[PDB]
Amino acid sequence: PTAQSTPLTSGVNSQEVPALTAVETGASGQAVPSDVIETRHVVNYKTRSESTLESFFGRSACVTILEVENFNATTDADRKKQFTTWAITYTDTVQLRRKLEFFTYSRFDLEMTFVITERYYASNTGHARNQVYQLMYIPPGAPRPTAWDDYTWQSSSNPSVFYTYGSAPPRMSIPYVGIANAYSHFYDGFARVPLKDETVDSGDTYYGLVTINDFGTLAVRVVNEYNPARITSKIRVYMKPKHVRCWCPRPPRAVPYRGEGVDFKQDSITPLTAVENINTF
Amino acid sequence: PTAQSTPLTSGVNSQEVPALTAVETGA
Amino acid sequence: GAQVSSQKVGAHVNYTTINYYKDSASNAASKLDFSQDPSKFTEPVKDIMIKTAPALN
Amino acid sequence: GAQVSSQKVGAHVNYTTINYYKDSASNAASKLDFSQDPSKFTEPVKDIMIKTAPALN
Amino acid sequence: TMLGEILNYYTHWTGSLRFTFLFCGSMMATGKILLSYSPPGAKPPTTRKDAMLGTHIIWDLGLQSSCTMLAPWISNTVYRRCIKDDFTEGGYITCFYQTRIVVPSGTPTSMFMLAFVSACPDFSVRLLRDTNHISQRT
Amino acid sequence: GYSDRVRQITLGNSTITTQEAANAVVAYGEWPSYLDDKEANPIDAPTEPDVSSNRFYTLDSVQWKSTSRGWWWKLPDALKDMGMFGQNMYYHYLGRSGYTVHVQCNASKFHQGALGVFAIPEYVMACNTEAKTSYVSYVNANPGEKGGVFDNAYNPSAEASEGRKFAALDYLLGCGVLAGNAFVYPHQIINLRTNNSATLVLPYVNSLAIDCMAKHNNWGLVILPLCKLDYAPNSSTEIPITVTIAPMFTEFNGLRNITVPATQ
Amino acid sequence: GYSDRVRQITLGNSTITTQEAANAVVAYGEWPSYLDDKEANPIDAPTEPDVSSNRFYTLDSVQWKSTSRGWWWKLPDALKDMGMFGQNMYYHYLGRSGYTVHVQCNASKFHQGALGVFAIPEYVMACNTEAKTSYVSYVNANPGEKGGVFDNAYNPSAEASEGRKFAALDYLLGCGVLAGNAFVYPHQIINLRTNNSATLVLPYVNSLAIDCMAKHNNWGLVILPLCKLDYAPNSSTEIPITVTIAPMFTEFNGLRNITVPATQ
Ligand SMILES: CC(=O)N[C@H]1[C@H]([C@H](O)[C@H](O)CO)O[C@@](O)(C(=O)O)C[C@@H]1O
Ligand SMILES: [Ca+2]
Ligand SMILES: [Ca+2]
Ligand SMILES: [Ca+2]
Ligand SMILES: [Ca+2]
Ligand SMILES: [Ca+2]
Ligand SMILES: [Cl-]
Ligand SMILES: [Cl-]
Ligand SMILES: [Cl-]
Ligand SMILES: [Cl-]
Ligand SMILES: [Cl-]
Ligand SMILES: [Cl-]
Ligand SMILES: [Cl-]
Ligand SMILES: [Mg+2]
Ligand SMILES: [Mg+2]
Repeated sequence: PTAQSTPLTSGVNSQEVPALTAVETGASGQAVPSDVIETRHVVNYKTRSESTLESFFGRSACVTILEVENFNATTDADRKKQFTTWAITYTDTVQLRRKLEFFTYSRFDLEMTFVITERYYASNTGHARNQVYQLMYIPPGAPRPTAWDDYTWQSSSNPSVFYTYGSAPPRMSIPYVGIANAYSHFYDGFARVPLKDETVDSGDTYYGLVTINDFGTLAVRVVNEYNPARITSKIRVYMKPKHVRCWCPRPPRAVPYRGEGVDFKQDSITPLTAVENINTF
Repeated sequence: PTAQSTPLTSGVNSQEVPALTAVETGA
Repeated sequence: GAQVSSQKVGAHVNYTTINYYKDSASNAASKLDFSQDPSKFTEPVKDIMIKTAPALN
Repeated sequence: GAQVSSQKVGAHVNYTTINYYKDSASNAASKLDFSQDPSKFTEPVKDIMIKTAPALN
Repeated sequence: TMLGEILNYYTHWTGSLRFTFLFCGSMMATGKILLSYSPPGAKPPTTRKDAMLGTHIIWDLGLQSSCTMLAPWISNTVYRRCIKDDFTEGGYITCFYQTRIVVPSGTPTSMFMLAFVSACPDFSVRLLRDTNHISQRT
Repeated sequence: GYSDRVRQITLGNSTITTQEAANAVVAYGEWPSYLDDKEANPIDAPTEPDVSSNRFYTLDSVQWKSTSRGWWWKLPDALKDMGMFGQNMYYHYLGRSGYTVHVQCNASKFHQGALGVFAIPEYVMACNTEAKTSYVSYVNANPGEKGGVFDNAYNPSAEASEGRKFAALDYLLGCGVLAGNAFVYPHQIINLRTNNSATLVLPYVNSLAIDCMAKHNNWGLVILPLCKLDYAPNSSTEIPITVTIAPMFTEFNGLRNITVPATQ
Repeated sequence: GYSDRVRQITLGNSTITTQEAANAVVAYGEWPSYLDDKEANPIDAPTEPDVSSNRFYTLDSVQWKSTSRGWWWKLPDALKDMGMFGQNMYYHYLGRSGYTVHVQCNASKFHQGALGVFAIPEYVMACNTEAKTSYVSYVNANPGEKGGVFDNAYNPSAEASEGRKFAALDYLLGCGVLAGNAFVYPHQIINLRTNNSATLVLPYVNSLAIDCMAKHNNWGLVILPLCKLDYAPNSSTEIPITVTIAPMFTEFNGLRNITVPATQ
């Protein structure tokens, strides 16, 4: 299937007036060039292949950067650097988010890919053996780790991936896991109805998708015990929606995001650069 | 094979009493 | 000796398996078995109980 | 269970796919779907509008 | 409960829940008891006149010892989450005397019933996960 | 005889006429309908109140002036205290509904101005404090039939507790997108020289078959002056805009005691 | 297995069980039904609320003691504030309904007593002043779910303004006929040695197809102790009587704003 070819047409002198319409109806303009000019025949062999939803979304996009370290931790703060937990979301970054938010609802499977990098913290503390990483998906309700070597990492039921530094970026597919019939990118509502004269707090409650979304937690550790040399690591998380369907198009985000909601920032709500004059080519 | 679908039913006024049982039976 | 079977459906349909090893213990997971008979645990009674009837008559 | 399909043409014609996994979520990208119906957004009107006719009569 | 323990290996659940009650007073004790399930979003019922506006059954105590109340699957989402969660809250189960328990003389005036829970055949679970009910020191 | 400008709509005991319409929109080309067995979710026999609730309810009118920046409502919120629809909504945990939205604004052949009338699924709006995100009170999100107004200035609150309302900034559609692109949503325009009404028929839209009406608004209704009202003999003149909405194919599940939401 | 003593009744989201019934009465041998086109009167499409309203509502319980003279309720009055039934009743000028009435009273094999349970069409009762006739206030005639009680004495008021209530004299059935003849009305008896419940299914009964529910009660429900409650270990013991009633085949016409009756 191709885009529209142009038919051979000449001129008209007619009570048929395709150049006029009334957009009050809610219909967009419909006229094409053959309606308002003399056209030659042009066969159009070009296709809209690269603007299908699958093509538009068919990329692994970075959605967050996590940090973990491996060293002999002697304080509570340093013990917490030996592993990390991250609430799974696409709102830490802006690029994939904005593309998804052309739509109100979506349904897709996910390809997740990870890029893991290290550096030496210092050079006077010897070296470090090659590190193995554990990335554990903790669905809502499953126990979250409080230390890098607690019982949760045995991961009898949670899916974990063990990645060996220097090997190919690890990768797995996730099905469409939504508890509704599609994912909602926007939710105009609340998680509960506050009722007349109840004592529950109404002053610090939130609004929208953040009150109802929960895709679980990614927990990451280095499996190795500490070397004399402290190693610091970054884990970049990539998402590619595949087998995609979307519904109910929206205007795209026009101004910077300032969090997980639709809120905007007072110093950043002037996207247009003014033109010198209405007659500026 | 799927989990059980729910049939269209209305009300009853009947000597059939599926709401009562006796779990002493081990059922 | 390729086996072609239905995949578990995703967001939006067959797959192929060949066994490479001479021991069945080497094989991947058993195919989905939807068998069940809850009544051996939920109703292991000698005499049939009709729901709509009295349990004790 | 090999699927043979047309490739997207290049500068100057088929390819083969076998699914290796039991979950469809594991599959590669959906095949090109050229479906479209712009009129549900560009012309969602109750009464048909013929271009050559007046929009309001 | 057995159902609860199984659910804590999963993230999502759907379907109807069956609550079966066994009266364990004397044979000479009579009574009528209201058992109610109120889907969420309104004032939790603390009186019989609110409870009886929801899904309910009036249980007459007698030769058939047990009564089953259903919490039919009534949910916005197709699955609920196996955690405490406002969005997938399930509602309220309550119980009131419909009349009262009556006994003759020479009979205990206080007694008990046992409540059981089980899943119906429309019930299923998804998304395997580790439970929070077992752990060990490291 | 028949004309794109002249229409009658009857639902229940209520009828609307217009003699200066401009066709009618059926959002996404889909008429509302009841929920099919093959897409159903809650299993209790639903209440389908039909004519008691599926009828035109007329909201309080608002005044269009040369300085107006626009108006918004949410649905089913705007109808929550409307006759038997409101009662059915609040007695049940779950509800779904389509709508016929009829926006009314007449003037004269000497007035000018144009209103964009948009039906927006999941019309999530920005909050009015930069100390928090997604920080809007239930009461401010759900004003009912009075709806709210847009502004052409954004002045977020000094303290978080004072900014728990929408920052309904007109040119960003109250949600960080440019208003000129709102036409991707089902819409009509009331351009005073052409027409005096807009009609939009809306199916139920959600990622679920049925949902909690008291928690969740499925549609926003936005009326924005695209071209300001002007009238040469009196530039400070006001003309009413009246919004009349009928629920359609309403269906409710999970009956219990009545929901009474917080009011402060 | 099946027994005249064991019954289940399900209407809407509500179910009743009894294990000591005595059959069930269908008043005048006729099950309730919707209004046929060939017998219809108001022409507007009716509201038929079905499961929202056609379900068991349990009234406040009353206490049977050795000194009780009896209880009365009127219908649809007793259900006027019951969930969606009450809302549908008051939002419409016209309504019709049948009922399942389930009266509940258990005791023990050592208690004795018998209650007559009667469903009386057009249960008109005497007033309590001899300065006037037919002189009863709306408020006293329509007590709602609390109903009223009978007395074994008649003491009409000194002044007409003080006697605007029913003279519910037990042995005259509150209306100048002998109570022993109340059995010509659809009835059951709860005789404690035999049964613990009465079930009566009532069709709509009136000289019209449909009528104003807020003006007119179609049925009276009377519970009279025919043989007094007695219990040897404690003659002052009390046992509850609980009344649970489901509207059936409800149909309403003439929708408008809600009726709010006077309360004093
Ligand atoms: C992260 C970072 O900046 N690390 C730097 C360290 C640390 O600052 C100190 O060793 C800590 O005591 O210092 C170096 O001179 C080193 O050890 O070779 C360079 C190295 O890049
Ligand atoms: Ca031409
Ligand atoms: Ca072409
Ligand atoms: Ca049984
Ligand atoms: Ca035209
Ligand atoms: Ca109906
Ligand atoms: Cl481990
Ligand atoms: Cl190690
Ligand atoms: Cl310029
Ligand atoms: Cl309101
Ligand atoms: Cl409040
Ligand atoms: Cl009352
Ligand atoms: Cl009054
Ligand atoms: Mg109002
Ligand atoms: Mg009451």
